[PDB]
Amino acid sequence: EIILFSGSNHADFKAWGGDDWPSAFEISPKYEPMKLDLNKNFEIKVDYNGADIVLIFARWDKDIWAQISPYYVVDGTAVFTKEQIAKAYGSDDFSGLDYIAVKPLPSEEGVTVTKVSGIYTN
Ligand SMILES: OC[C@H]1O[C@@H](O)[C@H](O)[C@@H](O)[C@@H]1O[C@@H]1O[C@H](CO[C@H]2OC[C@@H](O)[C@H](O)[C@H]2O)[C@@H](O[C@@H]2O[C@H](CO[C@H]3OC[C@@H](O)[C@H](O)[C@H]3O)[C@@H](O[C@@H]3O[C@H](CO[C@H]4OC[C@@H](O)[C@H](O)[C@H]4O)[C@@H](O)[C@H](O)[C@H]3O)[C@H](O)[C@H]2O)[C@H](O)[C@H]1O
Repeated sequence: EIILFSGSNHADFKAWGGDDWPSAFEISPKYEPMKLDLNKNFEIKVDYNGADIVLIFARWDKDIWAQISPYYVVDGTAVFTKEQIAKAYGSDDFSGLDYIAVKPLPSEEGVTVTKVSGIYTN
């Protein structure tokens, strides 16, 4: 396991159509370091409470916005697989990738995220 975040980030988000869709967690891998190696086979797990969430990968210059629903949710932990991300992204090659974020879908009380990690698979 590789920990990308633990703590408690809250994000509020009532509706699309406004100016800001905020992240409960996000990183910009062109600038910020991360131990997670996207060329290996991986899963991303997020511990959370509240609104349903999506995982986003985005590349600003191909206009790519891969947006993924959890593979499953048990015990307040969401799981996202490489295979899912790839399918949404168009490809399993992530060179050029600009943006990874965990975002809530529209709701009244928002979402709280306590942990974000990645796991390597065989
Ligand atoms: O190159 C610009 C890029 O540079 C960065 O520096 C900047 O930080 C980025 O913000 C910016 O990219 C633009 O980001 C916004 C969202 O920005 C948020 O996330 C990134 C953060 O950096 C920033 O701080 C945040 O505020 C994008 O707009 C959002 O796009 C998504 C996804 O949809 C877009 O891409 C996929 C394509 O298929 C779509 O056609 C395209 O719009 C939207 O999410 C979708 O929302 C709809 C419902 O909303 C729609 O219907 C209702 C209407 O009122 C609303 O206006 C409509 O959009 C859902 O059905 C989908 O499920 C969901 O995916 C967001 O709504 C939209 O705000 C820019 O597109 C991106 O260029």
